[PDB]
Amino acid sequence: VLADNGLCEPKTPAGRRLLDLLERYLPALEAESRDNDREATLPVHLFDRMRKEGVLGATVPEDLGGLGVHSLHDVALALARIAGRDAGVALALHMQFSRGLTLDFEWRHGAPSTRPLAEDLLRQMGAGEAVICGAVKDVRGTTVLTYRLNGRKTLVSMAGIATHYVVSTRLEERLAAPVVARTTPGLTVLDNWDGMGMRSSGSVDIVFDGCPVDRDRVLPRGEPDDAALAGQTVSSIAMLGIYVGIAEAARRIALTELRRRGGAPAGVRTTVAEIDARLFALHTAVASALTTADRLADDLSGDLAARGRAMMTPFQYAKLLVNRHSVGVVDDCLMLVGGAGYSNSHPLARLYRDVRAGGFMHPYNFTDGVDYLSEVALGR
Amino acid sequence: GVLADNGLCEPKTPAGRRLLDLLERYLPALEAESRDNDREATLPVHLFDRMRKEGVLGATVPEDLGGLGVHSLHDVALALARIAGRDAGVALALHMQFSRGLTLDFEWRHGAPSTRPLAEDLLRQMGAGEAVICGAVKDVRGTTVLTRDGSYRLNGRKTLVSMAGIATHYVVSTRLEEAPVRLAAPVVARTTPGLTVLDNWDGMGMRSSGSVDIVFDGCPVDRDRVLPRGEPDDAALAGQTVSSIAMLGIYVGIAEAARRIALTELRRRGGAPAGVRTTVAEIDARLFALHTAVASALTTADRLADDLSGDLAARGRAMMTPFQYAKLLVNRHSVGVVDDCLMLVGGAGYSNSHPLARLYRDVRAGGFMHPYNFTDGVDYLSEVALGR
Amino acid sequence: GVLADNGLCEPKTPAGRRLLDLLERYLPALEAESRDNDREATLPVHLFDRMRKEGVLGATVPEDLGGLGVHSLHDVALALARIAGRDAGVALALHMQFSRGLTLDFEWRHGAPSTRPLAEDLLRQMGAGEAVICGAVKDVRGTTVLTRATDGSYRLNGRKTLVSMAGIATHYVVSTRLEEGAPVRLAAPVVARTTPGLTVLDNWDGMGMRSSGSVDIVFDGCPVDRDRRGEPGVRDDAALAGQTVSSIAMLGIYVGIAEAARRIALTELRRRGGAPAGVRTTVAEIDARLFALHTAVASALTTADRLADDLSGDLAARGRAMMTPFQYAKLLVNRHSVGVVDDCLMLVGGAGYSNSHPLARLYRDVRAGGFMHPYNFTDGVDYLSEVALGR
Amino acid sequence: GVLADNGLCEPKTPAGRRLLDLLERYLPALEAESRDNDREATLPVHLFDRMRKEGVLGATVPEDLGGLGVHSLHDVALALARIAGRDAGVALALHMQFSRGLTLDFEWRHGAPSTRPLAEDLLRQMGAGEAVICGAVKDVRGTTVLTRADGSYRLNGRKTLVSMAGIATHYVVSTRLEEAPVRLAAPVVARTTPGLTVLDNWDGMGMRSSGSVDIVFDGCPVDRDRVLPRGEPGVRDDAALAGQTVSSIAMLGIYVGIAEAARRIALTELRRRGGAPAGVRTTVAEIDARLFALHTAVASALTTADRLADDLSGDLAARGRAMMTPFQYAKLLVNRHSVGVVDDCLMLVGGAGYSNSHPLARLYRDVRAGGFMHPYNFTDGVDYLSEVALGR
Ligand SMILES: Cc1cn([C@H]2C[C@H](O)[C@@H](COP(=O)(O)OP(=O)(O)O)O2)c(=O)[nH]c1=O
Ligand SMILES: Cc1cn([C@H]2C[C@H](O)[C@@H](COP(=O)(O)OP(=O)(O)O)O2)c(=O)[nH]c1=O
Ligand SMILES: Cc1cn([C@H]2C[C@H](O)[C@@H](COP(=O)(O)OP(=O)(O)O)O2)c(=O)[nH]c1=O
Ligand SMILES: Cc1cn([C@H]2C[C@H](O)[C@@H](COP(=O)(O)OP(=O)(O)O)O2)c(=O)[nH]c1=O
Repeated sequence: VLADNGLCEPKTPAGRRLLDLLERYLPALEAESRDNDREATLPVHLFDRMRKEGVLGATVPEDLGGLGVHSLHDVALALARIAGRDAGVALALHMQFSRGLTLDFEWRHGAPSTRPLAEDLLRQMGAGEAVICGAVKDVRGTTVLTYRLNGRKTLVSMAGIATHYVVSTRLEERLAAPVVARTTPGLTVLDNWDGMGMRSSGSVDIVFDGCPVDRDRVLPRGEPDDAALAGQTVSSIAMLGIYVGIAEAARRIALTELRRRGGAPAGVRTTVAEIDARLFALHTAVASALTTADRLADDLSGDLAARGRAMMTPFQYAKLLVNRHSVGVVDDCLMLVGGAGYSNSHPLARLYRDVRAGGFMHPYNFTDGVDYLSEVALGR
Repeated sequence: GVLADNGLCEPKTPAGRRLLDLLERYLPALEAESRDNDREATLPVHLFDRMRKEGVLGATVPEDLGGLGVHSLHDVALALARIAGRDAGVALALHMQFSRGLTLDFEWRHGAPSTRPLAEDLLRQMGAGEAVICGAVKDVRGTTVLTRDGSYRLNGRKTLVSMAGIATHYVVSTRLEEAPVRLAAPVVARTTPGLTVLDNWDGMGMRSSGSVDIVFDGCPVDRDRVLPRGEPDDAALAGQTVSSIAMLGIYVGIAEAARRIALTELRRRGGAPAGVRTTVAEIDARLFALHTAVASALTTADRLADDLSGDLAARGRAMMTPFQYAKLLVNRHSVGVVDDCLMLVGGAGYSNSHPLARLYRDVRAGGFMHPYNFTDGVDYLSEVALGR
Repeated sequence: GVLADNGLCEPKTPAGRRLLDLLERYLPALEAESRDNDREATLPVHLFDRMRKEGVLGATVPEDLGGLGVHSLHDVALALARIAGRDAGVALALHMQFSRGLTLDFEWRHGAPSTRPLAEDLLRQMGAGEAVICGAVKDVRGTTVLTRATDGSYRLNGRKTLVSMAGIATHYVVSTRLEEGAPVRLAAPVVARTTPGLTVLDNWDGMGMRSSGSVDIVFDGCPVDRDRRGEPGVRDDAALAGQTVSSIAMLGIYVGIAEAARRIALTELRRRGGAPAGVRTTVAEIDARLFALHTAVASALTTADRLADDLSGDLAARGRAMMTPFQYAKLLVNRHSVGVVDDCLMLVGGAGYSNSHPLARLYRDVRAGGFMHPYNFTDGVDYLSEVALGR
Repeated sequence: GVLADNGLCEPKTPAGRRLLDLLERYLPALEAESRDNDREATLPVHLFDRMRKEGVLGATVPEDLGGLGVHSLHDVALALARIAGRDAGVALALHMQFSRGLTLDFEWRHGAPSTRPLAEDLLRQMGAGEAVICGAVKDVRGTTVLTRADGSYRLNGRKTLVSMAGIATHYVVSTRLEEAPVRLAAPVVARTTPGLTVLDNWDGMGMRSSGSVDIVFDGCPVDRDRVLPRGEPGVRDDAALAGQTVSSIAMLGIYVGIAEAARRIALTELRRRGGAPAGVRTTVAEIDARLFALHTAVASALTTADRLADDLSGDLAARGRAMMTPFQYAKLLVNRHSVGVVDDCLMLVGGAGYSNSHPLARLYRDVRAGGFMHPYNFTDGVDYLSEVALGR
């Protein structure tokens, strides 16, 4: 299902390298796809190959040793290709990819003081040396920096083989994101990921129990604000490519199956057109919103608040559309293929479980999406 | 939960109610073993033994032949909903007993004269707890043939046979070969030589339903043990309804369960964001539609179930048509209710072990079941509307 | 049409069957006039006279007080469905008569001591074919208020809107606030056509239901004698009951409309021969939704009939018990009756887009259900969510 | 409106911008005349006269030939969106001119050698404001034939839903040609040809201002110098999908605009109305989401059409499909969601909008016309799209 202002071909030469680089892992990812789901395990042997070949440095700037992909359009594109084979992997890789871009931004436009830190991190990631995961969602109480760090985060995809965590916290005497090494004392990685889908993503819990952190590794974060919407967009929007990829994958499998099969009954034609029509909408909506985030990513010239809303609002329309239609496309695909797809090991079963992850992801889920977008529309 | 007048809320027959009362003592256990039974994808045998022994598996055996005399598809569907609200897999398995009682009963009272004694025998054994009978219907890897110097040979494979593990007999649909080709349903004992039951069940959901494969490799069958079945007719549609319609109960019960789980969760949080009110209304509206459309189709099937009196082809269409409309609605709205419940609860529901996960997964099974899936349903229903 | 076992298919009561048999002779005429009544947006008086004189408008008056004795919301809805298949705007007007029958009959048997004779009189006149009674419910241009003049007489001031069938009425039950002295209370005064200060406007221009004559009435200092209830902003759930009784049978109208759209499109499709892949899927989805509508509305009507004359339990719960099914049904009907009609029009194609085409009329008529109170979508969501959540 | 980056918000070409500015001056009158034109079902002749005399009916005529050189379907859709926000039937009528500019341009540059001088003539006449050309396409009461004698030409039949036919000076008539084997053709017939009758029978539920009347051709004399060639009947030719796109795709802007109008009216009303009940926030979010979809989806399909409009370099059957396919996904999405959005707006405003003279009533009636327009309605759309997908 081809689209023009679509998520179909890369916009930048850099991004184009990444897709070419990524081409060699597809047959592999596909090949292990089942076991990783069955066991809910991140494919480490594979992540090393890719780290060592400089995939994990994709969004790291040219100068600091990365491939210099600086386009969310292109990141999303790459995640879609992966997601079509293993979406939990895509979900894991996103953490790095986005981390590449969030860091680049701080390096150039952030607090005067924290540019060197960003630079180290970015340069490290470029060397194929750091694997970084933001750890955001607090569980059983909130997570506390006092420097000694105490707390527990949840669903940190890829923490299994991460070398450092960027950790959202409340600093106590306001807000901050200490960068904490894997090898730090009093840090634990839990083996508790039991997702219905996204299982190869290893979204495990992390415990901080009186962990050391030097001020040389603290990035500050405002106070416990519309301009922040921009960062929130930058860090999540390419995840939308994942679900588009899942949808395309379902479609391929079903079209293949239907083609070797018949024959085209009346139910089959209608549903196929329904599927391709949504797929088309998914591509154009997602690409539009990505175009917006990319255009504004590096433009701090205007009013920074309206700049924030300008990035989030489309992101949120797209997410609303994706969370509704990517699930529906997958469902209709499973329907067209039939019972064989119900078997848990079958690729559609995996895609059906995988695709349902998107709707809880923040910002925003359905409830909070409604709040935001109606407020945009109503003023009240 | 959501209330309807001609809904699936209350039993219509006193026999129906006795069953609901009997099933009540098992709900707590089904609920407790729900999770492990899901993880391991294992039928809960002990519980089946308890139910068998205590008389439940003979629920739809007429009171004269030693069963509980539930002759209502409506009340069976209702029973199935309740069970399905704690474990949809076991409901799917118990359906096999319940529908069998009813189809056998039809054969006992309305089938070919030679077939009746055999239907009587099977019914008595079910009522006595000595017969757990499954229908082996779906061919895999070739089709299944019975061949006839008088004596019978059975050769084939069947897939997705719920409860096949603890069954004592199977009723296997086949081609019969020598006349030209006729269809037939022999009753084949679990211990019949050449028969292998296969532990290959790994469904996304319905995992406790034990829907495994059976292989028949030169199995011997008696001439006095064959149930006769036409040839490869709209009058047959009636039978196709009796043996499946009650399953619509399973999904309504699933959606009822999801709705219970979510409301409890929202009542706990005492928010009421503007998305939450809209969804909850829309969920409840759909439940109301499911409840009424499914009961209506059930009521029609019960009314014609014992009425052989006009045109039999017409009678067939008249039972299958409402059945198919309700299935279509259930298959769309069941999943939709469950999805919206899951959305309302949020992330905790995506944990595979969580009850919503298990319902999200279980509820998707209905759309594949025949008669009919979406595509054949459309054909059937458009045919009934266009005459073409 | 489409065949549901507990659908809106056959009547549940003998008086119900009398009504259906009576309505037959008008079906040809309603159909014939349909296109003109629509184009002109004019209630067909000649026809209402026929029907008045032959006993129709007394359908829901009890047998004793000279009526047909129809007591079943099921059977009224059925009847409205039949009418609505030919002219929905007419069905809509008639509902005004039918519901009033039921509401008065309730008041007759169960209102306070003082009210029962007024009910009796009002029913008897309906029975004789002499009273034609309308509810004037919705305010426009401010609210409608009833006050005591300092001379002990009563004053009624305000404006009502969308009053179906008002133009040929002899009586209006007018919803007002009673303002005195005391706190504000609610009153439903009964006011004669000729009460001076009352004007029936000619201002009905709906995109559909054009034949329903839903005009405005001005109440310009209108006299009401000390003779002819509740309190505003006050949760009174037991009252939800009469609100159900007075509106639910309207759902039959939109079912009738969808059945018609279906019949029309199927006729065309058979006429057309070949059945393409989009047609089949659409036909199936149409019939399925039809199936849903028939069973959901029948279900809610059944609940209302079961409880209409049952006042034995907790009356607030009785109220909720009647409204909740009504409102599921209403939500489903307002989505799917519109849907089905659209699809019927899609199947038939360009010819149905011409304004005079019967499908254009049904496309327009069916859009009216969604606005009707109780409840439009937004209050529907508020009500049913409050029911589900407990707050 | 609701904002998308590659949405239908901004023009892409300088001619598109000049077209858009030129249109802002008619927007007030359109709006003022909106209710009358609808009630009476009358095409605003006068307003068309100003627009013709004033350069606008030749917007898509190239500059070299006297017009404004608007080459972009994206920009044409944009213009139609703007107009449709005030009066969709007027937008619908104008599209006859706009699309004719583009299609004639192609024939001028790429039709058969014998076609091009005829094309050039018609474009110059449009640019000069002397010609107003309608496509009379859809048959009613039999099919429409042009028979070739001595070599003279007679045209017999009926056309319908010829929007803007009443102020036309020429028609380009879809016909079967008989003699030589059975060809397809498009004779160019002048207003004042004998035997030609423009009826006044337009009674649409919506698009009431569009003047979509029937025409009757009764033994009409068409000269040999003036017959555009069109290929052959029944013969599947996917290259033809290119043209079929070019002459219809910009219509999609109308329903975007209509939906965007309903949204303006509803929000205004809700914002005036104060509080937000829990149903309102949700409907508002879904309205907005759907409009976001429609903008990006329609804009994508227009872009595709623009990229292929002049590039005839590969397989032309492939080119056609590459054009018709996104078109049809978009039409599918628009025919669904513009209708839904307008429904939901009308739900949000309440009973007032149910009054036939209310603007939302006009939009509700108007927006439903999209679903019937060919290519394709839903069923033909399903056939085409499933065929592209299954290869069968
Ligand atoms: C504002 C902005 C932030 N970001 C990133 C930088 C950080 O990694 C992250 C957090 O937002 P940031 O603006 O740095 O937080 P604060 O406002 O509290 O200082 O978002 C972008 O990538 N692009 C942007 O335009
Ligand atoms: C016709 C009919 C069949 N059946 C059952 C009996 C069989 O188990 C099954 C298939 O039988 P079928 O060959 O359709 O008809 P018959 O039972 O008369 O040979 O359906 C009913 O329960 N009710 C009915 O009305
Ligand atoms: C309570 C109730 C009222 N009604 C009718 C009678 C009246 O016309 C109307 C109002 O009833 P009532 O309970 O008297 O309330 P109020 O006079 O304050 O509006 O509803 C029923 O038909 N059935 C019922 O059970
Ligand atoms: C092939 C093609 C045709 N057209 C136009 C020119 C003519 O007005 C019209 C007829 O050309 P043709 O391709 O013969 O048929 P169709 O009407 O099916 O497209 O289509 C284009 O504008 N662009 C194109 O790429």
